[PDB]
Amino acid sequence: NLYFQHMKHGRVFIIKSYSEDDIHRSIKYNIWCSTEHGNKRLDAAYRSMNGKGPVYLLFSVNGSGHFCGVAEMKSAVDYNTCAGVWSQDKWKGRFDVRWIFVKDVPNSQLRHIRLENNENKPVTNSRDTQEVPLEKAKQVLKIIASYKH
Ligand SMILES: CNc1ncnc2c1ncn2C1CC1
Ligand SMILES: [Cl-]
Ligand SMILES: [Cl-]
Repeated sequence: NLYFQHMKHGRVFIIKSYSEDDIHRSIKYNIWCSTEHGNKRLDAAYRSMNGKGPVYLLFSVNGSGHFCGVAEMKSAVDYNTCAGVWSQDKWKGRFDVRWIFVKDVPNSQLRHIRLENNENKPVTNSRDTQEVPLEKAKQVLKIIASYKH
């Protein structure tokens, strides 16, 4: 499997959700919204990528012990949208996503991948919109895709 070799235009972020309901809504309607500073990071990455490669999102519910799937950013952030569509009313705005994997991957499968841009911490100890260096992101995606147990 060498699909990901020679991929240079791609950026990958961790998405954390306190709410399982928000995960289910995102899957159903292919939309997401982050914090203000999270939206700004994702919007900048999406817009500067300019359709040259994907912005992937690695989703995990806080405290759950596993990742729950992978989606791709499919639009810029619209900051002025209906309020209160998520579990909490904190989030302002909306962007499109396309879910790629919906599958539980235990943190045990991924905790040995460490992020040089986050103090060598395990990728499983990231906060919302932590960016993942491309070479580590490829390793995470291969583990998520190949997981079956
Ligand atoms: C609809 N978006 C969201 N829903 C629930 N929690 C969120 C979130 N975006 C960031 N967080 C927290 C850091 C976990
Ligand atoms: Cl809306
Ligand atoms: Cl977080």
